[PDB]
Amino acid sequence: KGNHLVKVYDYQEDGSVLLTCDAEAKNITWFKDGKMIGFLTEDKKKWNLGSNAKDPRGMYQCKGSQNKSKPLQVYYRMCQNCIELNAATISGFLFAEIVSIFVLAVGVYFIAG
Amino acid sequence: TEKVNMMSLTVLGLRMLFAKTVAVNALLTAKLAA
Amino acid sequence: QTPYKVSISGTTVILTCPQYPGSEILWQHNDKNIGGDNIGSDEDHLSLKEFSELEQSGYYVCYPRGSKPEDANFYLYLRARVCENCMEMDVMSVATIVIVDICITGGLLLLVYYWSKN
Amino acid sequence: QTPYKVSISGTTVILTCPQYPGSEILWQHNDKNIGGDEDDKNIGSDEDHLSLKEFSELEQSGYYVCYPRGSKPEDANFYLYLRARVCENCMEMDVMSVATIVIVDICITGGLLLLVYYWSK
Amino acid sequence: TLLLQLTNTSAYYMYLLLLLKSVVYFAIITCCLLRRT
Amino acid sequence: FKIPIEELEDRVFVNCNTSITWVEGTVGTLLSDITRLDLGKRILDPRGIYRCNGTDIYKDKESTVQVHYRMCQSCVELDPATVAGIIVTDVIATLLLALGVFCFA
Amino acid sequence: LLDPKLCYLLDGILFIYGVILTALFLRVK
Amino acid sequence: LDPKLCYLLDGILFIYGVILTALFLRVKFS
Ligand SMILES: CC(C)CCC[C@@H](C)[C@H]1CC[C@H]2[C@@H]3CC=C4C[C@@H](O)CC[C@]4(C)[C@H]3CC[C@]12C
Repeated sequence: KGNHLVKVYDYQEDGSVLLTCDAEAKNITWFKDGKMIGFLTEDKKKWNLGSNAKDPRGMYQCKGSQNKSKPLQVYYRMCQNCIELNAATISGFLFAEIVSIFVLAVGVYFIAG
Repeated sequence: TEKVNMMSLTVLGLRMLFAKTVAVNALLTAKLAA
Repeated sequence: QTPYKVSISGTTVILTCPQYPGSEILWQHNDKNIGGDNIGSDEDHLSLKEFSELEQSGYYVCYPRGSKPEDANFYLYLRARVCENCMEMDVMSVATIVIVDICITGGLLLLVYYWSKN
Repeated sequence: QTPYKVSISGTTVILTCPQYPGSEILWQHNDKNIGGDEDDKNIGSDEDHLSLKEFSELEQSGYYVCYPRGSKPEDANFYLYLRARVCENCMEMDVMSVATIVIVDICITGGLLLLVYYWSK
Repeated sequence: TLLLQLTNTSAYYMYLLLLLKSVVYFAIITCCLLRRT
Repeated sequence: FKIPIEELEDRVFVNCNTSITWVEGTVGTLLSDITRLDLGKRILDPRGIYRCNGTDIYKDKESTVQVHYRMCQSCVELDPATVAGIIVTDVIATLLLALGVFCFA
Repeated sequence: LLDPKLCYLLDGILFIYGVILTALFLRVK
Repeated sequence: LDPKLCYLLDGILFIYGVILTALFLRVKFS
């Protein structure tokens, strides 16, 4: 281990990310972004974050009965806003802009009063 | 996969909205010309 | 202190170790030495070519040469899914394209409206 | 004979078994008592219903079994295997469950349009 | 499939832009109509 | 008896030491080999009340195991932020269209 | 899992409108 | 083989609808 308690649960198909730090004691305090963020009780040991599609980030920390531990700064890039502009997307956007602008301009032209 | 099918519904809603609004604009422009 | 910085552009994953700039530093990926034969190999700069979601993803720790790594500051976890030339639209990009769109629509309609009266 | 029912709404999941309608029923999940502990708000029983809050795919998804007092753990001959991958406020709809609503909206829009068109005449 | 997500999120923003164009056009024409009447 | 619901990479299996009898629900695809059953893919959500006989240590007794699956992939994660705005703006759009029709006449 | 089918849904609806308006035009041309 | 054929077909259909509407509203005015 070498004084690195915080880990991340792996081997999961559910769209959620969790944490895990091992401290054989009671009242194993938790942390997030250095500042105090919570606590821990019996019957559960894993702090939860939610879906990975929201891209969790920031430094995370845990502490048992020992001194200040070291973080597990997590980075995710589940994009989910992923426009691919290679050969058939920039052209489509350009055409949809041009023809819409033209059809708007014709209508504005045909207003004389 | 529960979010891929959500954007595939928002796109349907937006296309529906655009089809309604183009008719709105066409009708109001036809009125304005008269 | 200093977090770990990563920047990705398409299939080119770039990350560096903003911890010890003037030093000599090595690498692992899931407790396996990585670097030197692709894969970028600089004292702090590094490139992941041909990044994959399910085969290059794990604990990126960055130790100086001659120092066993369990005494380092902290680790990184990275589960990036890459594209083939796709763009990540944050809240700024959508806003700027919307603003330029409405500006170019207004400035083009008000031109023909002035032309309608001729 | 005696059936089983299970309803999943969003994240919370509720189970019920009518095997013993005349007696309130204790439960198990891979040989451990889960019915009645006056704590762990994530779970909790009722006269018949048992609710499992924050359901997880990889845990508490096993051989549920409902048994009353005076019943051995192996005395019950009816079991269940459940595997549910649930999320927060998510339901099921296919193409024909959205086609109907889109057609209904189009039809009601056309009906209002014709009602307001004939009204001007 | 990833390709479906890419195409879908490509079309969503384009249709949002078209909707914004339609809204601004409606604003212009309704201003003209109010000026006329 | 606990009937092992064996899981392949993407297929589920029902394993009992004696032929499996289907009573209510989905009969699935019966393997030609005796004492095995392929309900279907893990994503088609099989279900149904089944029945088998005693195992290698516990003969001459019979019980049942209901099987349920909700590994949904046709699911939609909708939020009340966008799905409500869509309805509200559709209502305002059809109101605008109805107002526009009156102007036409 | 749902997108390709919803394509033909809206594509067909507008096609119906186009054909109907074409018939209306051809009855008055 | 149809990721974008959807919207490609839809784009042409909208254009034809708008064009045919433009001619129709003309005749209605007479
Ligand atoms: C984005 C869209 C809605 C912009 C407007 C495009 C359409 C609706 C416009 C552009 C050209 C317009 C036509 C131009 C000329 C005439 C002849 C006039 O005697 C009656 C109105 C009529 C028939 C107009 C109806 C509206 C019209 C068809």
